[PDB]
Amino acid sequence: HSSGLMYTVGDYLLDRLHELGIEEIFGVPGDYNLQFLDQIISREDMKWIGNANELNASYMADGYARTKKAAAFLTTFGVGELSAINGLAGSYAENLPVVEIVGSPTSKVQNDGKFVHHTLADGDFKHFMKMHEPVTAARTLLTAENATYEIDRVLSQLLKERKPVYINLPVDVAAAKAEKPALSLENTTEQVILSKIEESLKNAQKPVVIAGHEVISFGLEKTVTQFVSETKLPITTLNFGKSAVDESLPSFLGIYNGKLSEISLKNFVESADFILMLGVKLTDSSTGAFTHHLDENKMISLNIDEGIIFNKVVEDFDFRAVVSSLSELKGIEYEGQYIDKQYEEFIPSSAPLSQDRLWQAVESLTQSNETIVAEQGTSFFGASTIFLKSNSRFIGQPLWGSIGYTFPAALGSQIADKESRHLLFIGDGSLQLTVQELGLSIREKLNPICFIINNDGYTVEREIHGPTQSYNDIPMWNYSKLPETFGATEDRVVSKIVRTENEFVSVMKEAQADVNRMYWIELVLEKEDAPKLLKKMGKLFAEQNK
Amino acid sequence: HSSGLMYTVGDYLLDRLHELGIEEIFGVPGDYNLQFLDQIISREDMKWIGNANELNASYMADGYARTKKAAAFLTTFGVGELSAINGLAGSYAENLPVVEIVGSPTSKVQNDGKFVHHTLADGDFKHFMKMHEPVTAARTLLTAENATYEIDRVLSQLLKERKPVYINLPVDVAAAKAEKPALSLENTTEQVILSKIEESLKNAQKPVVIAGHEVISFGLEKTVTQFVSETKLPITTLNFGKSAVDESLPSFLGIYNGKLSEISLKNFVESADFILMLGVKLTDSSTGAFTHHLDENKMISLNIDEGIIFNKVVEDFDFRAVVSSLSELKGIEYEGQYIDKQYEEFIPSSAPLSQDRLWQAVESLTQSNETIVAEQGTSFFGASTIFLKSNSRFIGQPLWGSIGYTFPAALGSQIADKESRHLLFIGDGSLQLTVQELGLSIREKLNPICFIINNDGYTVEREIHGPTQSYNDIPMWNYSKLPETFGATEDRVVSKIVRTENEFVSVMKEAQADVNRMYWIELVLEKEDAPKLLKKMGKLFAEQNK
Ligand SMILES: Cc1ncc(C[n+]2csc(CCOP(=O)(O)OP(=O)(O)O)c2C)c(N)n1
Ligand SMILES: Cc1ncc(C[n+]2csc(CCOP(=O)(O)OP(=O)(O)O)c2C)c(N)n1
Ligand SMILES: [Mg+2]
Ligand SMILES: [Mg+2]
Repeated sequence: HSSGLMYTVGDYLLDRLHELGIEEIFGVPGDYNLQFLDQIISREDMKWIGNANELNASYMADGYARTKKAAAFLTTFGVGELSAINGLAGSYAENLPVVEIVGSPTSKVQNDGKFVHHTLADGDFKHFMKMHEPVTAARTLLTAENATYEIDRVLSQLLKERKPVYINLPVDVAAAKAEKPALSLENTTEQVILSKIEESLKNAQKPVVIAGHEVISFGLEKTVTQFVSETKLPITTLNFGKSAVDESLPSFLGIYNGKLSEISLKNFVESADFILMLGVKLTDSSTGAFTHHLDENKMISLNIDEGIIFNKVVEDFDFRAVVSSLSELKGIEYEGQYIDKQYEEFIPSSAPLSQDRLWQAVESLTQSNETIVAEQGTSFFGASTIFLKSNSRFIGQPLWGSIGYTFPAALGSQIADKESRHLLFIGDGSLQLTVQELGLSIREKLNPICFIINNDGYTVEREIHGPTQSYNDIPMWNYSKLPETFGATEDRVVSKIVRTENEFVSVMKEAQADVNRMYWIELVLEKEDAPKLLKKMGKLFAEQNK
Repeated sequence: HSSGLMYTVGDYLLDRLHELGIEEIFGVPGDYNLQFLDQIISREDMKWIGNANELNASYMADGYARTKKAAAFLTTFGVGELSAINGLAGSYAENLPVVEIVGSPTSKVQNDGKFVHHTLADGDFKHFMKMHEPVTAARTLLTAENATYEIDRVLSQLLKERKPVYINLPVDVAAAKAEKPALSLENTTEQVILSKIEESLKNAQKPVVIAGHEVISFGLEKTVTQFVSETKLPITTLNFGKSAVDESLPSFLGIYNGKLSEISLKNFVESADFILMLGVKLTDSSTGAFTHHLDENKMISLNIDEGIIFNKVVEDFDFRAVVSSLSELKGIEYEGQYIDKQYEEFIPSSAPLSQDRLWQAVESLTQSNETIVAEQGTSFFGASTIFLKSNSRFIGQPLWGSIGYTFPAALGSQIADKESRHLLFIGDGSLQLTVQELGLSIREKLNPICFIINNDGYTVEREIHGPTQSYNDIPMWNYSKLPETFGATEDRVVSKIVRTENEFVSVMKEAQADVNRMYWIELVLEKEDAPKLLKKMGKLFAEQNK
């Protein structure tokens, strides 16, 4: 005790999760996990945060992982885990270190092949773990005898790859005896790679660094930011991995998005005589539909799974090790110019809100130490090109792209870092998939600033195909009235409807000033209105499907 | 004259769905399915009914299948299909004929291994179909060259087993040329079975029939009802398959649920000298936690996959064929007694609503031509033992048991049969998983009667374990205000809060009398209050988890 005044498998697991920095566990109870839940409740250093549904729990855990750099959620066998599998798939796709723990029937029930609830009534308790094979780095069915080694095996894999892992925990196994862990869970080619990077950087007249999502996966953002700061090297990111570095840096160019990039940025990146890519993956939504021009012959790329050193593929290295050794490199100093930064100002008028002006306003009015979360749709494509201020972060999901993700994810990330004010931009159509976590936000007294873009349906879809087709319409809810209906009082959530630029600036400033309440702001915009980037990208998506 | 002088694969699929009796398709759009969606919208013989999310779509299609006897829903590759997989799993477990169509990228994009949205950025477009293997009777990734062959193969499997099937439809393949279908979608073992059943019923002094969920799967309820009506044979069902026969039959005994059965029913079933089981599976929730006593030595059981004739296993037979020939059997009339019908007139008072009184009232007030839908929790436990009136049906999901299922499922079933008044009983905890389909119910102008049991959290869980544990609490929404907030007007949805027995009788009668609006009724019950059946199963589950 600070004042100076049987251990089980459940305790072992929770101890290991604590070691990973996890302070909150998400999910949904079921009879197959209640005993383990008791253990979570009893922890002084860990809080149960129950969700309305499992899909939302999985999304929330993903957002938490993006910020905390590890996460866990708990589901029940079959119905819980299968509800959550799309969330876990997104965590696999975008490489987030999420542990799913699945409570399962007792070892005896499983061995007896009983036709119990949440099964296919065939006596087989292994189907659902098999179904997770493509979306997990490691998976285990625990037994009393295997539990400590298996837990350590799968969580060690979480540490190695920062991809999701899966632990099936039978009821009787969680209560089984265990011994406390004795030890914590925590170079030639790597030195050759570093030497070639050093040589290349010092000989380059116009180097450029491109940072991506795998930097975020490993919590290497501050490391890369420090490296770029010290060396003055020009740096860009894709929108997949936005905020992999601090965007306030004088050498940060903007977001490279293939032919849809700002022209000076495009020209700079594509004329660089050496390119260092750190944790980047080139996807349709992050390359202007594969219209990038990045010359492999002038490139060293480093990824979790492999590196390419001027076309020579290598696999025998640790990504984290190499990236963290970059500031061992001395004497690198870029002495050239970057690109002209446009002056950021927003003066509101009484005009109705438009998409392009909205994102100009958000860019101006966003502060340091904030996290911007932006949903697939007009929100992602608008918010993705805003220059973030110092110590600010971004969460977007351009590879997996599962609409609805951002609402629970924003809440999870907000819980992970309560000192970073979260601003959520989510469309009406996307909010409808995951709205029920409003209850959690109220109960947990979270204070994010949430902007709901009511444009009367699926505007991004209208831009790709069928602008006046009925399937792009959705039932219109009274979005501003949701918090009240879900149990919020005025001292917890402030709700607003905003139609004009003046109203937007007033409410945004009001929200930013008032750090002790959540803001729920319904923005009204025209269905035909799309930000410039999406007007272009919509047609490229359409072309990709021809 | 005085002088003497483009049908496509998408069309083919939709024509086949029409053949199955499907008039509505559920789901959620995405760029990979929008062009196929145009084809649905253009159909005169079926309607697109867009959902808020895909999990709910899959639930809705399941409910539709239970009543319509076939169903389909449409998702987008990766994100849509994985969101829906828990619903499809439930359709597999409880054997409902649901077709999931997944719109996927063009074959060129798939063949090139492009890192496109809704993938793991590994160029592999086959992971998600593989993940469906354990929960689908058949599956296909269509090509232009195999499309009609594969559609017919998988839909023929749906007709054979009445289990869910899966069709991945690439954008370019749906638009590919096709020819209209040339053929329509379509022994001694069976004679021996029928002869042995006939013989056994002739020799029995006290036969009992047990009908189960596979009767519902094949749309054989009327067939079984007719057979039982003609022969006067005693019949029971489990709660798994409730309404597999019409419960208004003179020879219908009630629900057999192991040692939790009503005593005279239990005694009758367990002393029967011959047992004929039709489409039954014995599961924990449907056997009083495996406390049934059904002697295989006195039993012929018929299932879709298997028959057991006095311990002798048979496979080579058509379940539907055999059941449909039962009325051809001769000399099998039952001339004995059944069990006594207890009667008490329900007399309401001003007393606050309690669980056992609630279900007493519902039994007294339920009418012919209704479908009762009951969610896992106190609703299922209470509602499952109500005697249904003539031409009335029941939907519950005791094997898969995915809470939230029943709200979209009730709406889907209600769309499937507009002439059966659906009464939904769903708990507060469960409604929170799937509440967003309230928008669809308003748009489609459905008129179900919905009862939301507000008992301030997960009462069934409190009965299993941890009655005062915080994980059994949920954020309390203002449930009665949901329709207004989701855009309903008073000409569409009537919302009420009900606290007393008098209020309940008044509102239920009011609801039943007003066929032209939807009713949204918040029932207030105490968290500690459980129906008498649950006061028993609560413990049995707890024991099962020891
Ligand atoms: C789970 C899931 N279902 C469907 C899609 C396809 N999809 C992408 S964007 C989009 C529309 C989003 O609309 P909204 O949130 O209203 O954004 P807007 O463009 O109108 O601002 C849809 C349906 C998806 N990406 N994920
Ligand atoms: C998808 C899913 N998650 C979790 C469970 C476990 N579970 C079974 S019943 C139940 C509680 C349902 O509570 P409620 O709907 O409020 O019913 P009641 O209070 O009337 O018992 C839970 C969480 C489940 N069956 N399915
Ligand atoms: Mg919208
Ligand atoms: Mg409840």
